[PDB]
Amino acid sequence: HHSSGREFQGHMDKKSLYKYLLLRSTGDMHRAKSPTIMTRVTNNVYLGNYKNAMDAPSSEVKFKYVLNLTMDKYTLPNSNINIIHIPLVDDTTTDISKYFDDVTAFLSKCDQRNEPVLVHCAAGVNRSGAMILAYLMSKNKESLPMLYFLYVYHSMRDLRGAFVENPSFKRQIIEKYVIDK
Amino acid sequence: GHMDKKSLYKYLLLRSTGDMHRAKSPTIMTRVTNNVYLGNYKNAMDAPSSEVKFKYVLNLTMDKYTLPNSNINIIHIPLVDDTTTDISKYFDDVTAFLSKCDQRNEPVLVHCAAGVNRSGAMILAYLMSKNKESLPMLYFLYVYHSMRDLRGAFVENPSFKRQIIEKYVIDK
Amino acid sequence: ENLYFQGHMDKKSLYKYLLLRSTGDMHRAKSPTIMTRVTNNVYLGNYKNAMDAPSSEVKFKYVLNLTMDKYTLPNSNINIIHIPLVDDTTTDISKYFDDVTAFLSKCDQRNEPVLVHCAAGVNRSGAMILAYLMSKNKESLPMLYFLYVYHSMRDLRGAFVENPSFKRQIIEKYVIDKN
Amino acid sequence: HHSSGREFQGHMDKKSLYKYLLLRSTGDMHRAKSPTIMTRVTNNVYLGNYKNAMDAPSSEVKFKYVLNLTMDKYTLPNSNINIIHIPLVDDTTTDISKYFDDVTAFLSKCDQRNEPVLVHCAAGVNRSGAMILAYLMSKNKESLPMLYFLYVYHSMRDLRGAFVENPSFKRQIIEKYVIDK
Amino acid sequence: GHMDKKSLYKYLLLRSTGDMHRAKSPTIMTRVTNNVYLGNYKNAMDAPSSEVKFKYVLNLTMDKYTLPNSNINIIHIPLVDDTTTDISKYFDDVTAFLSKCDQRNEPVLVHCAAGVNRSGAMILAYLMSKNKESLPMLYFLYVYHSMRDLRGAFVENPSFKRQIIEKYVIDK
Amino acid sequence: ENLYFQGHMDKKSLYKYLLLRSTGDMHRAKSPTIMTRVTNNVYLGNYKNAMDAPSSEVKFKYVLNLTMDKYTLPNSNINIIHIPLVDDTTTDISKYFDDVTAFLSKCDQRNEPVLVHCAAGVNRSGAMILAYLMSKNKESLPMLYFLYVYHSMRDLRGAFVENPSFKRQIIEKYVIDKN
Amino acid sequence: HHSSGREFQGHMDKKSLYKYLLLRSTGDMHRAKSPTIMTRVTNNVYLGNYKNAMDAPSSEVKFKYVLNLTMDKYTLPNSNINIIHIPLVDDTTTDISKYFDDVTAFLSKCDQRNEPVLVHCAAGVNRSGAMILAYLMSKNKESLPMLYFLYVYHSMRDLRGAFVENPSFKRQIIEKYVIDK
Amino acid sequence: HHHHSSGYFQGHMDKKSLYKYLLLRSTGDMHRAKSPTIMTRVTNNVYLGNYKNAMDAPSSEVKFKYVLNLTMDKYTLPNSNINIIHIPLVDDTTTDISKYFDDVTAFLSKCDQRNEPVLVHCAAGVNRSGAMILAYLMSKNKESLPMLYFLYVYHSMRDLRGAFVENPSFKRQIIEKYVID
Amino acid sequence: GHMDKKSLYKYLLLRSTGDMHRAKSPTIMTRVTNNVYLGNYKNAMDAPSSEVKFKYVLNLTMDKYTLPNSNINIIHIPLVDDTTTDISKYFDDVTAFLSKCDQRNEPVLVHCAAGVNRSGAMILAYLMSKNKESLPMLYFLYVYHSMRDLRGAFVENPSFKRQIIEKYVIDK
Amino acid sequence: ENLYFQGHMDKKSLYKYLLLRSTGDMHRAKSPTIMTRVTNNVYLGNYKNAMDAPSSEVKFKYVLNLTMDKYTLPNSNINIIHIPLVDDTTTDISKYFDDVTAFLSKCDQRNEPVLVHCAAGVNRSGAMILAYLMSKNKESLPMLYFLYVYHSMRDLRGAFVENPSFKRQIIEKYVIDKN
Amino acid sequence: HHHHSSGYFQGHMDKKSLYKYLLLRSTGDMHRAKSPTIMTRVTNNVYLGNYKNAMDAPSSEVKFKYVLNLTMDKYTLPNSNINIIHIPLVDDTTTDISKYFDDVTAFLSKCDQRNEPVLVHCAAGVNRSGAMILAYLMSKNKESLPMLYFLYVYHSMRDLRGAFVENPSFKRQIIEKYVID
Repeated sequence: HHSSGREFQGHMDKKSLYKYLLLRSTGDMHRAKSPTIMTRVTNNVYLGNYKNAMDAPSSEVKFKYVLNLTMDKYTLPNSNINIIHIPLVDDTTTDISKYFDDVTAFLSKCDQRNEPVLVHCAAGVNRSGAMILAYLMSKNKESLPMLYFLYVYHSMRDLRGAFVENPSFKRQIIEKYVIDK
Repeated sequence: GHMDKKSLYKYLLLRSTGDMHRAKSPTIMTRVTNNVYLGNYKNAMDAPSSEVKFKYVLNLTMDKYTLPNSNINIIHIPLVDDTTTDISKYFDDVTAFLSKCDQRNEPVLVHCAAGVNRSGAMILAYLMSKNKESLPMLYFLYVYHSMRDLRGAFVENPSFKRQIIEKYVIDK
Repeated sequence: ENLYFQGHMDKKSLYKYLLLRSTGDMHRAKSPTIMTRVTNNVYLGNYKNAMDAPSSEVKFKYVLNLTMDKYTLPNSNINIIHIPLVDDTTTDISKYFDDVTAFLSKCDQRNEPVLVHCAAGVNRSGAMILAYLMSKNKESLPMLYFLYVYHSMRDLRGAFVENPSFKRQIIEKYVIDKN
Repeated sequence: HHSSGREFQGHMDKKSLYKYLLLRSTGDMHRAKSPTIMTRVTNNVYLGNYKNAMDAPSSEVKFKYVLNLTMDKYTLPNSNINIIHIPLVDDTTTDISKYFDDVTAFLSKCDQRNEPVLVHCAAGVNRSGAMILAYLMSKNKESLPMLYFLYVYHSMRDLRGAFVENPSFKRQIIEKYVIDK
Repeated sequence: GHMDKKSLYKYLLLRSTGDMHRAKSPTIMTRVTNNVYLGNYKNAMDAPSSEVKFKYVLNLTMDKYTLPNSNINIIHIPLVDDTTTDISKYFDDVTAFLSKCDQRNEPVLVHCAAGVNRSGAMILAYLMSKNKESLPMLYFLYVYHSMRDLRGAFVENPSFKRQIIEKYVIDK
Repeated sequence: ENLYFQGHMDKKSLYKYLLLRSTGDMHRAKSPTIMTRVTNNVYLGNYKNAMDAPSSEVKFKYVLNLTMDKYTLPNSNINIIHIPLVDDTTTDISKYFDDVTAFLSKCDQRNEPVLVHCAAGVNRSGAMILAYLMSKNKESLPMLYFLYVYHSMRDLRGAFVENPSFKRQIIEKYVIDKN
Repeated sequence: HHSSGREFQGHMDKKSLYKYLLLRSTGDMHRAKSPTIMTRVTNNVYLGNYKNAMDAPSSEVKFKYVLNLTMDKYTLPNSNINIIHIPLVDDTTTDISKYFDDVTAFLSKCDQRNEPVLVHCAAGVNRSGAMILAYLMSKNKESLPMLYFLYVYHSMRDLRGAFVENPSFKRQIIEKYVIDK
Repeated sequence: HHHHSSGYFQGHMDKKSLYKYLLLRSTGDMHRAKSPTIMTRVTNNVYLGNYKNAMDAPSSEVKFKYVLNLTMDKYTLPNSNINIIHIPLVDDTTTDISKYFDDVTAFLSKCDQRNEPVLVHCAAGVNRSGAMILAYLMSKNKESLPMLYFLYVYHSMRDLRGAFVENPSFKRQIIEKYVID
Repeated sequence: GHMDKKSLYKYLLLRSTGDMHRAKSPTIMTRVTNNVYLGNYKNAMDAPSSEVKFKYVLNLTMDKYTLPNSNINIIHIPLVDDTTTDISKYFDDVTAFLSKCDQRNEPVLVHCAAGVNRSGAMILAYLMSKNKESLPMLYFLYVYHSMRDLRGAFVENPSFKRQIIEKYVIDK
Repeated sequence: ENLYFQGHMDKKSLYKYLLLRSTGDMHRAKSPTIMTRVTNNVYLGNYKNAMDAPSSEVKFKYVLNLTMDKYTLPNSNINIIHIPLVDDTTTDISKYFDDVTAFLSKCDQRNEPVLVHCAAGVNRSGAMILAYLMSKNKESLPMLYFLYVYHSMRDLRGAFVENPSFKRQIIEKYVIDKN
Repeated sequence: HHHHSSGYFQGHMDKKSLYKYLLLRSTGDMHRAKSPTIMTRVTNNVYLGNYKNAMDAPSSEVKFKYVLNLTMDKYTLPNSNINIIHIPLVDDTTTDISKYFDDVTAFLSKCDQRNEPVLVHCAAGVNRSGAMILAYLMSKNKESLPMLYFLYVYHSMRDLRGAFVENPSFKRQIIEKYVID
């Protein structure tokens, strides 16, 4: 009886929610699959891949910003979209924690001002996923929000097919947003 | 289970978001409580000659067997390890039995073929039954993952986990 | 064994044996402990035998696991095949006969030792072994051979295919429909 | 949830026990099958067949006595085992009740002194079974111990495969140990 | 059931340790109570022309039928006679119905094909329901064996006996 | 009956009959009481007919019991065969067709009267009888024959294979796949 | 647990009765099938078809009356049965309500005097069914007896295979015996 | 695997599926009758319907030139061009309709050649109108043997509409005219 | 449901004695309550672009699907439409959910493939749950037939009707 | 599609594609919305596509409904075939393969457009379409063809026979047992 | 019926079972990735492992002469004879590893001839090390067609270890080098 959606939950059937989370949390998870379409995670913040960035100009959503987290700069030919390049490496040795506060603050601004922004990397899973996950966690105000983290993580992973599979990225999100804050 | 919170919560969270090792078959018996052991079919055959003086072995495979030279009492509950079989119908009787064994200090091996799914579920049910909290989600994840880390594989069968969750976490 | 001597060992001793054994003079089932070599390369055993396969003197190439539980043997270079079977009186096992006997047969052709087991090594694995033995027989209605193989094997191991549904299916497949 | 063993029961799951007994008692019993190995029924008293008697010398159990209930005397070549011959006929016309008090008293002595004794007949089912059954009943102290009789009977029959199938023997055990005492 | 104890207890004990006659198919109807009869399919067909004036026949075979010239009311509950079928789900309704028949003095034949297993179980359930003791094991064995001796065959199906035991002896 | 006259009795009366009977002008089911002789030696009846077989004028050699209940006939010298069948819309009965028709056929060859019955003598036994009748037909797509046999038989007995799943299986086996 | 019979019900298992009625009442009804034998609906009143009328002389029931509701007069050769002809048309335009009071009163008389009467039309379903249904309703005394109507209707239809399928006949019975009275 | 519409799919479709369907239909696996609601286009120009359908004919997408009224009552259609032929029939088992066949089928036949839409109706759209349509369909039969075609048409038409010449007398007359003849 | 009695009772009685139209597949969505709609699979696909602003769609087909550009939450309960499947096990959860939707004024489409059997049963269960009478037989027939007349086909599956009757009419 | 160019389009691009797609580089399942024309006359779609069939530009003669729900299309002159199938991992669908492919094949022979659908148009209908495509292949062990058809079709529709049991049955029927 | 170890069982085993397994594996019936724990003997002398495995190499039963370290960090092994070759690689989708293939496979090839045990590892033992081992295994391929061998090796290796060159860029490079080429 779980409600798969787009973007509350303190009112959906609790036994259903808990069963879902606990099953996902003990090894009952789908194999990773690449996302294809953008996901609107907030009123204004979208998560996507490289292809989604190429199609952004002709999207019904009137994007003002694109955060490019890949290593490669590109331009968008007939568009007034501002493309901001924050190049990141997708591996288990890089610190992304230093980016969190700046990126969530920016996205937060995009929502205040109702200016749609697409955050994407190449496959739309780790670099961009982590920024989006950071953003969602930043909005939470509890002291040890473990449930909320699991709920967001799994429900976002089921929706997209793959979501912050990078264990080092997940670790960093946990330290920043769940463990100590 | 009241340790260093931050480390614990970190471990659980990583474990719960997909950071799991590939299943390894256990070989040795694990002592889960004072009297209750978890093991595989070989552990069962080795029971009579073990330092531990078992009075009981609980066989969850589909096969009857005897241990002629021992004085062990064998209880047989043939269970199917698949995803459509109901095992919850046995939880109360098995946890009451295992609970009797711990009260009377009477050592008991619970086992199946590989000592992972049927026997593991019964062990998990047992540990969950000893918990008096109203919504023991952390304790469930904690027990589940620490057991899996200790043994190498533990209740890999999702249907079995679902049944435990239904009985012991989300009804309660 | 001594199936080669069917038509040929002492008939009075043999028929007294098959006939008493066939009219209700059978011993109470006893769990096996040791592997039995049924063929040049095919062995029948229980789950403990399976755990001990790596360090056995026989150089196993294959293990056929007929329990419901998957396992691995890390240190060994043994290949493990898993066919999870139910031991009850309703499941159909005959659908695996051809594939399994063909496979066991191939292990014999290539001299690649294989251990076939379930949990106790009586019913699921017993049935596959019985299927294999029967598939080697070429006669038309091999009643004598079936009775001999079943009872010898049961005397030797202590218990062998006690499941009546498994026996029925083996009879249907290998003794009653041939030519 | 019934615990099949070797040799208590006023503590095993009662509903399990009762269901088992009542099913066995209303016709749900295995066909008789010959025993093969000895059964240790007590700390010191074993039940076995002729073959078991032949192997007694080389058993890990250090037997002092063997009760031979067959019609035929035998010796055991390289052994100091005392073989006592009480020849009995296994049919429905012979009185074995006259043997009960003497045989249980002897076995009882064997247990007091920790001197293992094997009681056997040819197949290890009726003559020897009845003596063993008498012995077990003799240890019970209730006034009409019907449950205990059924429990011992069936659980011993399931263990061995066949146990006092001789209805005349059973009748005699009932009169002596259950009905009037 | 308060007779000569020693003889009774002797008979039960012999009966319970394997002294049973080979099953014979019954032919005639047995009156189990004041109004409740047990019988086979022929007894059912002969019901209308019987000295007894049945108002009801309870058909436990898998086949519908009618009795055109009679004024009997036929109730049909198709049951499977095998070892995996649940018949307990019908006990309460059937014993309540049979109980109504005895209160209103309204004769009723319960039958199946041979009048041994499905009909027999319902009769056994009925007799057990009238018993108010907490653990009626003796009464169960007594009824079971005396019925089998009277009819020649009675609830030979072990699964059916198991279900009766569970409902009426070991829960209670 | 009169299946020998299929191609040959009055067509106007026959087609009016089959056609009305086939478009919903059928009588309400009525339980049979008496045996019907369907063949030289094969009879269809209910459980009471079975109990009366020993003392019938026809010298029965066999009784085929298709109920779920075993019985014996002590005084008689009749042989009883028991195939316990379920009367529902899901069980497969087609797996027994060949064996049962072969057997009934043999009783006819050897003139050994046999009674086939279930409880009421409509569905389980009806289906086996219908299978047997159809197995005797040699034509390619014997629709006319099937309809005639079904309805005549139902008119004669009051009720005959009312189970639609049984009819379907008989159609599948004997009318639609032939040559 | 429903008791299919011949001709009470304020004592049969209520949950069984209700489940049956409600299922029949929401579209779970057998296809219509012709009746063959007469049905004794009362101590003395029978419902039948044309064939049943032809066999009435040789019936074990000693009929005094036959109500012929077909359009065709017939005689019964070697019989003292009084055949009363009330010809009716079986369609959706004919008023049968004018017949009700007279026909139930007559049948009622036949029961008082214990004189068996057979009411029949051609197929024994609509013309005769409606008269019988009227008769049964006339005996009921409640103010809005909807349950009783459904019970009689369905249980009579299941017994006979077809029973007042004519919707116009049913309508007329409803107005007279259930709606306003 | 059999296919349902109107509009031959017969000497064309899978024969096994066909025979299976017919044989099941013919040996009593038929739905209980339910009343038709919408019109059925039986042919290029010929439609089958009920009273309500007839009233709605002017408002239809179909440009009807004729409506064939088989009810007892003459009616007019307010302001519509449609020509309302009236041929009153009785829906019972005593009336000859066969005498109307040739004329009605010839008329229908004419409507199909000159492509002039026609609605054949009675009150409920089941018997009277159904019978004329069935006769029409048999009159057009030139490829397949009448017996099989009769069943095929009868059952597929009944499955489509819910009820179709349920009147056994009407079915008989059609059989005598088109199958026996 | 307190209208002109005689007309109502007449309609029910005719409806209940076999005067029913042949089933028609519905095409448009039906608003059953303030927030709860009933529909088919196309209605589901058209949900995002509908005047009604659904927050929820309850999919009772056996097929998962997504509605990418919408903000609708999809709940999937795969049900079998046959006569042996138990759907009662879902009644309480589904009616509690639908009840939540009506309390919070949150529009919800319940649908299956054709919008007749699985979705219809859930709707029927919902409407029955809002009724507080002890034996609501009239209300059951009334709702059943008026719905079927409105939609053209509604819970044609007799097993589904049986389960609703058991849950909501004859236990209660 | 472009199965005609199997042996023949650029191998480097093709094998990179099949090989990445076959070792776990597949996109997350996405529900289709539009019909896909798989053949001259055979279309694959979902339930909404079915409701829109009458007013489609393609002149459909048949619709094959594989959901559990019967429906009608009153205004249309389309013929509807209903095979209610379960979408789970235990039901057998292989028993319908021959009949359905034979039927789809016939629609192609006669140029009679047919739409095959279930609810979402992924699994039940997908499998029948996959069966049909595979039945057209004549090679001995058409692995390349199977992989190409499966992945192209899945890329084109967004999701295609995600049910692993359905895929298994298609593999068993059309790729592993041939000649 | 397919068989799992390491150590050809391919142009040898049941082909139907083989194709069935591969085809299922290839069309999405794959397990979610899980991290390897113990080493895998891929060949007579060549082993695949992770960091932890590398530290435990001195304490192993296997007498290792070489360990191939593909992590960014140089390390030493306290007092062990093993020669630690270091070739640092980045685990992402932008890095060329193909330029290392020939040298790494030639080195591995050398180790198998001179029977000198070797452990190829990276941090988690999945991508970098997996890719070199896969390349090695393709380099040795002389009997079966590369396409089928690639899949067979990929899936059986992944089933054994739990995860194996999950990096799509690394898989691509291997395909270009060993299958297309």
